[PDB]
Amino acid sequence: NGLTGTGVLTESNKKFLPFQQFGRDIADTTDAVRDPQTLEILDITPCSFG
Amino acid sequence: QCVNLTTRTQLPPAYTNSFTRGVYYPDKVFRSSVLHS
Amino acid sequence: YLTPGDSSSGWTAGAAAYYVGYLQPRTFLLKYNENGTITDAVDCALDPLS
Ligand SMILES: *[C@@H]1O[C@H](CO)[C@@H](O[C@@H]2O[C@H](CO)[C@@H](O)[C@H](O)[C@H]2NC(C)=O)[C@H](O)[C@H]1NC(C)=O
Ligand SMILES: *[C@@H]1O[C@H](CO)[C@@H](O[C@@H]2O[C@H](CO)[C@@H](O)[C@H](O)[C@H]2NC(C)=O)[C@H](O)[C@H]1NC(C)=O
Ligand SMILES: *[C@@H]1O[C@H](CO)[C@@H](O)[C@H](O)[C@H]1NC(C)=O
Ligand SMILES: *[C@@H]1O[C@H](CO)[C@@H](O)[C@H](O)[C@H]1NC(C)=O
Repeated sequence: NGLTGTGVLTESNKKFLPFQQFGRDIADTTDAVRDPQTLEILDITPCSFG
Repeated sequence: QCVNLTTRTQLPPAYTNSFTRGVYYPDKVFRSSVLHS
Repeated sequence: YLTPGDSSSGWTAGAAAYYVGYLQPRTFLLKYNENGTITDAVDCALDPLS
């Protein structure tokens, strides 16, 4: 939906209210998103680690 | 069709306490397990 | 049929109550549980304890 980024997308267990599209963590980065065509929630995890 | 009603008794106003009422979601972002200021 | 009046004295009220309060600009501390619901809040200007 215009929000760009990089990472790994995985199936999620969070459950958004109908007026919500993005989810943010404590550092205010987007870590969850609702897919605009299948209406399923996805988690976004960074790629570099270790 | 517009009337001025009657048969109404007089009384002073009444007040009450709001016990931590009236909070709303301030954005449309999802947050979980957090304390947000 | 129990409200004779004419049209300005023949009416019964019913039963309801409503309460009115006014908002002001405050700082609150909201608590989101794991499901994403706000379950508690702290009014940061009510007392020194808060
Ligand atoms: C968006 O369009 C896609 C197709 O372009 C729709 O996907 C269909 O979804 C139904 C589920 O009810 C499937 O049975 C179809 O096979 C899907 N089609 C394809 C081509 O995969 C999708 O439903 C549309 N969005 C909405 C909200 O209806
Ligand atoms: C209901 O009561 C009000 C008074 O509380 C009446 O008001 C006046 O209305 C005339 C026009 O008709 C104005 O020129 C006056 O200036 C108003 N005075 C005040 C104090 O409001 C009103 O006419 C009444 N209406 C009915 C249907 O009874
Ligand atoms: C609310 O304000 C009015 C103003 O006079 C006062 O009389 C009343 O006691 C107040 N109520 C409370 C619960 O403080
Ligand atoms: C949400 O959390 C409540 C307890 O705070 C729990 O009872 C409920 O099952 C949870 N909802 C689910 C199952 O996602």
